Amino acid sequence: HMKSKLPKPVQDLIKMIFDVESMKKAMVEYEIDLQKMPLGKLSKRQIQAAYSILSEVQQAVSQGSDSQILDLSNRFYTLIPHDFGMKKPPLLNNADSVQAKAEMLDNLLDIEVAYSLLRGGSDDSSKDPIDVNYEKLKTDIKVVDRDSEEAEIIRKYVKNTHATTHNAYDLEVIDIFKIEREGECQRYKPFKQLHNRRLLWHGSRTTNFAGILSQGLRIAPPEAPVTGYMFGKGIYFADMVSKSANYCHTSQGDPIGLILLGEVALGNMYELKHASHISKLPKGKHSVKGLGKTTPDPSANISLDGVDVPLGTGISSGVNDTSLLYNEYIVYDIAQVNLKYLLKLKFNFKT
Ligand SMILES: NC(=O)c1cccc2[nH]c(C(=O)N3CCNCC3)nc12
Repeated sequence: HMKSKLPKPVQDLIKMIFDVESMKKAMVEYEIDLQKMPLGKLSKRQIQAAYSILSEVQQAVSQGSDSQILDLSNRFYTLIPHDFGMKKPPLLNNADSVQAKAEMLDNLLDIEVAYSLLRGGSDDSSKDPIDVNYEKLKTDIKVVDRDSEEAEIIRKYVKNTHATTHNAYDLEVIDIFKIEREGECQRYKPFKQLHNRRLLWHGSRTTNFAGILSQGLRIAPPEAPVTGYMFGKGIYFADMVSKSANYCHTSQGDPIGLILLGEVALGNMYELKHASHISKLPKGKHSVKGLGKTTPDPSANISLDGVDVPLGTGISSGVNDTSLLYNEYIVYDIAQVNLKYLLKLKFNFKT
């Protein structure tokens, strides 16, 4: 092929995010039987069906037996086949089982999106598949320059917002990308001047990123158990990098991961200290803020292109009986997000 004029870091990202082996590795992390549910047989409507049964299991857990649960648990396993041999699989009987399986389903939705891009489209060997797969993302991706001012600001956000309680690892920023999803800026125009616009982190495993870049960040579908997510079905962001970095699910067997910096239009925040599973905000509120014990120093806020960047080192927030060690941010309409950056990070595990 003609060999691709994309910059090296961008070609590496495309390799990373369309890796079919990482998709399969992720599936077997979730205990899915690839003999019975291979990558190419994944489909939205099976994932959707599974979501509803999970919501049934949610229903039975909300209202309390271990015999009247069994059937609901088993129906779940009927829809997404797991790998337990001649088995009896573990019973899905508690709220943690519901969270776990809804996190998995999230991730299969995204893997299905990624694979259907690979398997939709045309086949032309004289083009570089790197270039081809780049187009499938409908996203402009540029390398940000190590000496630029935006790079300085970003690396400082990373440097100052790593929580002491996440010191099992640290982070090097390998590459910084400026990104522009096709049509997102149009989607965002209603919110482009809203008060309380913040630049914030969103972490995800790297197998989600083709989906994230083609579709944007999304809300979990109506079928999904709202109980599966602490503040219900929104898009979750953090102001401490390590908090969002933990959701990369990197480790000593895959130390490289990807994290986002989106501009998020929070406006009038509904502030909450504990788990609250809602599907609409109260009238007048635009977002939820889960109140952390620690917060970036509000005195060190700093503007990058007229959007506040909360990059001060963590101080006490003043909040007393909160469930959350760190702030957390949720919006319930996808048009309130404009993705701006993507970092590739190297995690040094000190263990
Ligand atoms: N994705 C994040 O970086 C993130 C940041 C702050 C709070 C969060 N809470 C969650 C969260 O629990 N999720 C659960 C299932 N997948 C969507 C994300 N993710 C985050």
